Amino acid sequence: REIVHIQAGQCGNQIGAKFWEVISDEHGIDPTGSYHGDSDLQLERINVYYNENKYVPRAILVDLEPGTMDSVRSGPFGQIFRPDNFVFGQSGAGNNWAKGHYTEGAELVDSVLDVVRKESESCDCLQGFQLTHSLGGGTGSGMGTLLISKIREEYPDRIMNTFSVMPSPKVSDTVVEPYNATLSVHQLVENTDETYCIDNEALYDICFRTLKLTTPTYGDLNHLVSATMSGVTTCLRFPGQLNADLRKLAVNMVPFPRLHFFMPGFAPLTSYRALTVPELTQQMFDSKNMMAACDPRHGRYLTVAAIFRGRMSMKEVDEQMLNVQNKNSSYFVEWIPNNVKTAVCDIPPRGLKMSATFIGNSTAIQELFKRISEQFTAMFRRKAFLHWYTGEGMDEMEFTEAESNMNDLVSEYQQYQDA
Amino acid sequence: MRECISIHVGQAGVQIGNACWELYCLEHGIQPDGQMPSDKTIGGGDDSFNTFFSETGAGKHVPRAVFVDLEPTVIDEVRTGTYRQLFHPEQLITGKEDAANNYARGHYTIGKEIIDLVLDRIRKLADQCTGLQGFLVFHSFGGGTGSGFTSLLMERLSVDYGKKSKLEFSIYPAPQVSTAVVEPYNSILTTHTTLEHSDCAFMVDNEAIYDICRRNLDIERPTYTNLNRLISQIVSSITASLRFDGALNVDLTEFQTNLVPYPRIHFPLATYAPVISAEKEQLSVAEITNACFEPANQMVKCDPRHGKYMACCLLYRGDVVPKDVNAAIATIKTKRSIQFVDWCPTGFKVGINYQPPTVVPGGDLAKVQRAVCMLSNTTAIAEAWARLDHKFDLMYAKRAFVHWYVGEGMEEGEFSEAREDMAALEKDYEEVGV
Amino acid sequence: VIELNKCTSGQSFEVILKPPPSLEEIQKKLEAAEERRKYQEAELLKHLAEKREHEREV
Amino acid sequence: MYTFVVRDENSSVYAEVSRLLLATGQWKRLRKDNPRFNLMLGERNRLPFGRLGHEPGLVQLVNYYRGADKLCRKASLVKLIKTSPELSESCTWFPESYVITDEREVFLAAYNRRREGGNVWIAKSGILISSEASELHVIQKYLEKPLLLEPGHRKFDIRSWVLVDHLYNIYLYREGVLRTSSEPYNTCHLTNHNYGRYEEGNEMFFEEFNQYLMDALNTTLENSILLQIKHIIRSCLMCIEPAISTKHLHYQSFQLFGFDFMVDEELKVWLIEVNGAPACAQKLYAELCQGIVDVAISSVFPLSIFIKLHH
Ligand SMILES: *[C@H]1CC(=O)C/C(C)=C\C=C\C(=O)O[C@H]([C@H](O)NC(=O)/C=C\C=C\C)C/C(C)=C/[C@@H]2CSC[C@H](C1)O2
Ligand SMILES: Nc1nc2c(ncn2[C@@H]2O[C@H](COP(=O)(O)OP(=O)(O)OP(=O)(O)O)[C@@H](O)[C@H]2O)c(=O)[nH]1
Ligand SMILES: Nc1ncnc2c1ncn2[C@@H]1O[C@H](COP(=O)(O)OP(=O)(O)CP(=O)(O)O)[C@@H](O)[C@H]1O
Ligand SMILES: Nc1nc2c(ncn2[C@@H]2O[C@H](COP(=O)(O)OP(=O)(O)O)[C@@H](O)[C@H]2O)c(=O)[nH]1
Ligand SMILES: [Ca+2]
Ligand SMILES: [Ca+2]
Ligand SMILES: [Cl-]
Ligand SMILES: [Mg+2]
Ligand SMILES: [Mg+2]
Ligand SMILES: [Mg+2]
Repeated sequence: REIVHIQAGQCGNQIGAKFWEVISDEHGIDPTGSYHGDSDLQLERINVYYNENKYVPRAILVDLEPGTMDSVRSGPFGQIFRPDNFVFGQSGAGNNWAKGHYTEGAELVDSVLDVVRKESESCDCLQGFQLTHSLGGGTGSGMGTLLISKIREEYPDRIMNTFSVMPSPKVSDTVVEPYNATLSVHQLVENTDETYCIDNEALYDICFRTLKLTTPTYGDLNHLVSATMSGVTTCLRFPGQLNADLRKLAVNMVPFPRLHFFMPGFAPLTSYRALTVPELTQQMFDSKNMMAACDPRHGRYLTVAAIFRGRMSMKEVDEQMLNVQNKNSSYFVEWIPNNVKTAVCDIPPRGLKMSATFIGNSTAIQELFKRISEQFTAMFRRKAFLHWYTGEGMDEMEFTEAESNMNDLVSEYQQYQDA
Repeated sequence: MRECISIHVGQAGVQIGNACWELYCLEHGIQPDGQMPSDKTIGGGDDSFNTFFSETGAGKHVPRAVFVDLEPTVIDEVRTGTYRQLFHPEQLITGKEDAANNYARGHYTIGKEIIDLVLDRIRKLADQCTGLQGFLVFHSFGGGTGSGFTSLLMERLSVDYGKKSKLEFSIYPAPQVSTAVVEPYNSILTTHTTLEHSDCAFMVDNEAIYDICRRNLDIERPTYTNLNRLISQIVSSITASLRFDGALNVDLTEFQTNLVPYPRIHFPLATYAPVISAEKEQLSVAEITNACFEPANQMVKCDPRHGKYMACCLLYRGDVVPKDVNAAIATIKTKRSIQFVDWCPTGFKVGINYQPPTVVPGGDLAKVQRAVCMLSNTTAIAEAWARLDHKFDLMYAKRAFVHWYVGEGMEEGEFSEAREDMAALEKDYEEVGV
Repeated sequence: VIELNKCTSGQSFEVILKPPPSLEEIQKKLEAAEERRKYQEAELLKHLAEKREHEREV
Repeated sequence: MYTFVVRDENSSVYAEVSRLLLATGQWKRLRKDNPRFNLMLGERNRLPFGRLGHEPGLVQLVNYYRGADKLCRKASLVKLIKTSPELSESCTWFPESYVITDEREVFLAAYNRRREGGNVWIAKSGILISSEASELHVIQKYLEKPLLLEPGHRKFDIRSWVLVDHLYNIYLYREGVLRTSSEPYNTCHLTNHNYGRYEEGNEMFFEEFNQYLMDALNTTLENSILLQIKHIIRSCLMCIEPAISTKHLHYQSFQLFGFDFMVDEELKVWLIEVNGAPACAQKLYAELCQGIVDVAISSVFPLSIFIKLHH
């Protein structure tokens, strides 16, 4: 039944706030936590995300500085969160994974776990956790991965899911993002069950090229993200058969434990006109609607989950999903039979009669790790910017080890791509 | 009179069970509150229908059934639905978290913790029986509970009820409605561990039923509700002999005697006709009997022309007399490819019940004057094992998804042992069928 | 045609066209699997404990 | 785009069909074990028919009829003919044959009857032709009075190619071939491929054979021989139709058969065998293979050299 949601750092709290605004709207929950919807489908699985005549997100808001969480509290749905679930320090993490993971984050993490435990303890049957964060900064990356490790120690038989924003030079705050992301990926490989890889470069290019936004803001990017998070959690939050819980999703999507990094996608993305099931299906599988900046035609799908939302012919959905597989059969590994599963939920996202969300486990995700790996090495060969990390107690050897582990992941994807 | 206990395991087992008990009520004249005004012995008796129903002093007719699922949402529908007053809480067993499509989680991790409670509830039903015949066990192959819990349960039932028959109604996986990539693994694990514990198993391939619903009932996208109404009709045809007056298949042991001469080859093919749309000209005995030899009407798509028969049973309901049956068989033998093995007689056992099929009011199936279910033990059903085994092989060769099972404490060698048993099974069918 | 029985509910007959583990072993298997789960979790917790020592070192 | 897979690397006929399909621009070849095909060009042995027709959303077609081996193995053909009433023990167009339960005593009894009243037989399944039972799988009456082409006093057999589609239409390719001995008749006895002296590659085609029949015997190929060939083809294939038809099945089949005939000196046609996996004469590949694509494949997957034998 219950999922506990955690959002850490600037990026993590910004996208996490938007996620809660969007799903609260879908479930008919207003900013004061009152239900004012008109379909029983809205409430049937509400307790997955909301404690209970008011509904309060099962959500913990974490940061090492107060500013983003002050904006959250002032923002649209800011009063819906439980006030005790805001856990924050004052010193910040300076875009530094070591600060998040080892020094500043270490001072705050026990207070976060106290709140996690209080939420877990009033669950009838906790399924596990979802974390929103970036990998490029300090708090979401360093403190978020510290939290994941501590949660795993205290709840080792629960599922850990992340929405992880991956940095890009094209949409960048500091030069040390590749260091922070490489250190984080090493943690995610060992300690998550499912990670949605959301590439800031993909978000930007979707906004700029497809949506025709001349100058995208983080706000624009987060709109994309929150739409995708809504889509990918649909089957957790509404009645249905397929991928209806975190553990069932993992069993269907993860054939080898380390290869749990998914490329999500959304359709439609266009700059009133009716969308057809054919169009949704074709757009959902097109590289330009995917959020990891990897070309799926450069690899193979191990597994895919597709979710369609809205009133539409179930027959035509099954038909088009079979057309795509049968027509592009070479991009699907042949040694996992029937590796594409399709769900359908009657409730569309706000503003859309019909939508589809894609979750692919593709060997092409190797390209994202390789890019981060190349940007890490260009700096690490000259030990550039390392003093920020060594001043917090870290040694060079830990960087060598993270780099190796991420290169190992890349090789593992390549192996299955060739098999 | 000898009782039969029905056990419904996992989502598929439970939802099919629900459909079956509702149809049984309608066939016997039992109301949703359990009252049966035609039953003049109040608070007891030893009628044929008492094989499936006990009676209380107040005249409630209570299914001899246990429902078991590792999460609560499906059984909660039974608890709150139309036939809720039929069952007492002790017949309805739910855990909190399911087997996540993982045989090992169902069999080992969660199964260990609920098996004793399930046995105690079955024992409470057994203690009310004067001459328990055995068990009918309904489950999926593909689910973690249907696969993993059922095989534990079947083993423990052989220990605690060692002389009792056990029959299965098993749902074979079809990707058109399946919910897990690993269903072939689950299927093979459960078939390996259950094989020595089951006396007779009726496998239903969701692909075959889906297609019958699409083609004959004109449903564009069948739901489990559509599928389960059809399945319940077939199930009812099969169990009718236990619940009404008759001289064929009147106890569980006769299923084996009449259909299963070799213990491992215990999977009869069920074929059913006619299936006609309620929204849409009455077929004769000849036509429905001829339809039993059509792959399109089979519960598992396969080609009997290219195997051999070991036994064949025709189960008629409605307006059928022996004369017309015999004339139909005569014709069909001159037209169709019906080869028996050399060491069994070529012939048919026939049962007729005069009550035509009941259908559920406003269901999809039209009322017909006559219907038939053929149960044939043909080597052609091994096509289905070939299909599954090949899927298993493709994934297993890369160890895809194996870690989920190992992580629940199953050893990897249980995969290869299950697979080796299936290879010996395929070879048993080939040797009989050559 | 052999074995014709008739009753008011129906009839039946046969047409021939041509002649020709113990509780203890289960309990042990379930315990062995539980023990393997426990081993695997103990290993995990050991690895997490080593990570905590490293954190304290840094 | 249609998809197909190739599972018999050695089929000269299906290598050409495959080339043709690819050149339409509307078919793609998948790897051998990808299940998401429209069309299987199958292996010759243990083709996994049980795995066909279970792919949601794909109409699936294969180039073999399961069960057709009953026509296409020597001993099973003998048994089919003798045990099917429409063919029967007294079938006039198939030589007296015995499978060697074994029919050895029946053979001996027929051999003795005859010796008491031409008694050459041929053992095959490694061929032996003999007058003596003792020296002598199937044992079949050896046609002692074959039609001999002139010049050269030479034996021959006729190959006819037949395509049976998914609807069980039976099509006789309008070109057949004579495989000739180029030795004078008593290598002169077996016409399996002075080699090449009378005709290129010891193959005579129907235009020349017909011309010879008109010039030497004052008749035609149509009248003297093809009427009977057509009758035999239809009789054989109609006989097994109930056992092999894919009309109501979840997958569909077609198959190319090579039927072999002998002609006796009275212009009586005899069936010798049916080949379930024939090759084609060099010069007729291109035409036959395109016919296969038009009638067997594109009929099912939309993008006459055949006589339709009606039934
Ligand atoms: C956030 C929306 C908001 O702030 C501003 C407005 C008015 C609209 C944004 C729309 C948008 O991004 O729409 C995309 C896509 O561009 N839409 C279409 O392609 C529509 C029709 C196509 C026809 C051929 C879809 C999207 C990401 C919508 C999400 C759903 S979740 C809530 C947010 C609200 O919108
Ligand atoms: N015919 C039919 N098939 C069903 C039904 N419900 C599930 N299935 C099939 O059963 C398989 C999945 O097994 P389920 O029975 O749902 O799983 P379970 O036994 O509850 O096991 P877990 O949920 O994994 O604990 C798939 O092949 C489904 O298509 C049903 O009501 N009818
Ligand atoms: N009963 C018979 N009477 C006369 N000649 C016969 C005969 N049976 C076979 N033959 C001759 O022997 C040749 C080979 O016999 P058979 O038909 O068994 O060939 P085969 O199976 O080796 C190759 P193909 O498949 O191309 O026919 C025939 O073409 C014919 O010349
Ligand atoms: N998509 C998106 N990326 C963001 C947002 N804010 C920061 N980022 C990215 O996140 C990374 C910096 O981490 P940030 O979350 O600001 O640091 P933290 O507060 O220490 O966790 C860089 O890769 C930024 O491009 C946001 O709101 N949305
Ligand atoms: Ca500090
Ligand atoms: Ca009574
Ligand atoms: Cl007993
Ligand atoms: Mg920042
Ligand atoms: Mg279940
Ligand atoms: Mg030959």
